Formats: sequence, structure tokens, C-alpha cells
Amino acid sequence: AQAVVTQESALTTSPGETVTLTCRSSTGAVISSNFVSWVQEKPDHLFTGLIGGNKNRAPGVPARFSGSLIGDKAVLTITGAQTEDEAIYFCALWYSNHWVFGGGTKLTVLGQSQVQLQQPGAELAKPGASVQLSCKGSGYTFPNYWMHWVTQRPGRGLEWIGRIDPNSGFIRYDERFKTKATLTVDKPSSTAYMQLSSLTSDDSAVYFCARGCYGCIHFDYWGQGTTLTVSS
Repeated sequence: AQAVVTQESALTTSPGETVTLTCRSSTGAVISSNFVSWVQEKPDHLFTGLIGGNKNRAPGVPARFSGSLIGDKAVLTITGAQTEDEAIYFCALWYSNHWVFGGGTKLTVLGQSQVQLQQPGAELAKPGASVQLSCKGSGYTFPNYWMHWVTQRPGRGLEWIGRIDPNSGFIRYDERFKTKATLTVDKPSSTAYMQLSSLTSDDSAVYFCARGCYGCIHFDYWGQGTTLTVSS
């Protein structure tokens, strides 16, 4: 509904400590049909998925990361923090027909890939116009995965736009973007496209593609993000 996902604002740790990050729902409970993912953001908006399906560690994620649902919440535990774990951690919950991200937890640590999703670094467009963003997937079987699209605006949060299944052609849009975005794919070139229409400068943001599928670790791999600038 009007679902809001809330996380710790900040946490401070040091090497060898155990970190507990939590993720709670405004409905009053996180449940297994929320299909929780945990993702990690490092500087230059560099996103890495860690946990998906509430409790499954993504391949190539270090063993010190674990996730599960405990009590009324989703929990990410780092058992033995490392300095490279300094980052922003977001949880993402499925609510009936869209994904909702938490506000992110900033983790400070004292003591300071075959799969590629290829996006242009930047695009420029004028207000009132439309722009086409592209994301080329390589190192995996493109038609066997959904492509999610997500946006992050300056200093603010993550918002899910939609996803497309290349095999069935099924598209699910977030209500928030259903007039703004149009998703397509070209299977032979292994490329997913997003058209953004009726551009204003509030559309100036970073736009990411990320992988998913039915029963997979959603948002396990991410493009670098295209920085879109809308200016005259």
C-alpha cells in the first residue's frame, strides 16, 4: 500500500566486530513473501547485491555476510567486519506489485566478475524531450533473467521503476513511473532499453539496470548507472 521500509541511519564498527543491520516494514512485519534483497553501495554509486530471497547469499559474496528474517524484521549480519565493508547498505522488499527500498544504512569501519551489465556513464537531454537509456548484459544468458530498472536521485533514496522479462515480454511498472518509463529488450544484442518521456530537471538522476528473475537473488548484479542530466 503506502509501504515504507526503515533501516538504521548509521552504524560504526571495527575489524572483527559483528554488525547487525535491520530492515523493518511500516505494515508492522517483514514476511517471506517480501523476497528481501540486501545490496551494498560504494562510492561512485557502485552497487553490489549481497543477499536475495530473504536469506540466500549471492555467489562471490564473502562468507562473513549472512541474512535472515528474525522477529518482525529482515536482518543482515556481518560476522567479522572488514574495512572494505564500509559502505551504504540498502534492503529491498517486494510488496504485492512493486519493490520498495529502505533508506539505507551508512556503515563506518574504523581502521581505514564474469557478469557485466554495461550502461553509458552519462546522457544529456533537454526538458520536454525523451531519452533512451540502454543496458547490455554479457557473461550470462540474457533471456533467462529479468532486467530491473532503478533510479537514485542526488543525496536521496532508491526507487524501483519496473522490470521486463525478455522471454515472455511481461513488464511490471511501478505506479510511480508508469507514464514516465517504457521498457523494451533486444535479445540478439543482449540489450535492455528504457525510454524516459516528458523530461524535466527533476528527472536528472542516476539510472541503473540490475538483474533478477522469479525466485532468484534480485538485484545481484548492477550496471554502473547512467547519470542523466536534463538541462536546456
